[PDB]
Amino acid sequence: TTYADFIASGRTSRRDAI
Amino acid sequence: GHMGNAAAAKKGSEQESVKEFLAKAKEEFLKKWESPSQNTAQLDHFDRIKTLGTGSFGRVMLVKHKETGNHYAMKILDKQKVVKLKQIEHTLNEKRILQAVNFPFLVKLEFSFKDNSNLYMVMEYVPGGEMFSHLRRIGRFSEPHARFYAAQIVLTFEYLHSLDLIYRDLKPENLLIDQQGYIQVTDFGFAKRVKGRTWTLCGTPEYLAPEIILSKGYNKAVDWWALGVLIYEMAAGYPPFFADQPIQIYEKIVSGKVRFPSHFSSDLKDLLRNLLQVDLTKRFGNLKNGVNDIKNHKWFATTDWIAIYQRKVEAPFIPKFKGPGDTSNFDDYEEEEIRVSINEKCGKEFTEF
Ligand SMILES: *[C@@H]1OC[C@@H](O)[C@@H](O)[C@H]1O
Ligand SMILES: [Cl-]
Repeated sequence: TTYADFIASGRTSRRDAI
Repeated sequence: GHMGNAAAAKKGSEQESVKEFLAKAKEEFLKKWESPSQNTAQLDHFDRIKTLGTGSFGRVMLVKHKETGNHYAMKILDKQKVVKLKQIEHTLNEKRILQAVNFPFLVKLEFSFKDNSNLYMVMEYVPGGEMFSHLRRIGRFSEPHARFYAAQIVLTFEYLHSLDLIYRDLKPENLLIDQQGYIQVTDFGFAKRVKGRTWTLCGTPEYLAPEIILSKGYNKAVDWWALGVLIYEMAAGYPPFFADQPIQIYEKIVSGKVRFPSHFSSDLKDLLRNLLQVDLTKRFGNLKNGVNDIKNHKWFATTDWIAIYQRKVEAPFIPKFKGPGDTSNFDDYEEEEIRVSINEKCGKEFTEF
């Protein structure tokens, strides 16, 4: 599922600016 | 047509009243923009309590004003680190913006000062924690819950854009929840006062508009794209474009093939297709009717914009607050000492602070 892909992406924590 | 005479006259009057408000707001902003405040307190006026959040050139600490006992959030920036990361102009501009703006959903700068090693911005303490925390705790927000937050961002961007400010770092991590359940926007490190187009590659990958990624210039409509990303993430629990690595996120953004959870309402999908619009000539917030295309969209039909502004709407989530200085709604961070060098650092670079 899309949610499962989100978990697997590793980008579920706080995101830094570039 | 869609409106009878009474509804049409009411909406017209409301829109003209916004114009009148923004004209006065701009006059007030510009006075402070041209004559910023400086050096309104000093470090030994405060007790350092606990770290609330961290970055690469500073940290934010809960502090207590010794004389009055009031709590504040003090951002501490290491001048040498700011120079090293080429963040001088960003940090001066952030403080200049914060001391000049005034809006109920923008965090207020109560004091600012500097010493030999650091810059200090003492802001109101917003004790409910980050929207990020609550969103990840609950999974996703129902559409009325998401709409309540979204309406505050819409008003806040309407205000900022009238001042020619582009915000450029919207995300749940940058939105704090106050004791009444309303939003506070905090971090102006990438905001710019721009009349027209600009080019800087900045922001956070998931929230970048296609035209930021691509070399073409861009304007304030990047903030309306980012609003689309925020609303999507609030209502889905995940953003519309993600991948393992930012370069792969950028590829998905520039395609712009957005897909929606099956629980999204049709009104929500229509709004998001008009905000997450790659074509600038079609993106809501960037057309002839401006912000009114967003505020008048069916998904906001139940939103009483003045009541939101007046903070008279009951919020969907009221944070637990066990008293003054309670940090139960924040993550824990490692605590380092705050050292003040005997020798002044980077004095000339930070004269304006
Ligand atoms: C935050 O960082 C990304 C991923 O490791 C997540 O599980 C959190 O640790
Ligand atoms: Cl994190």
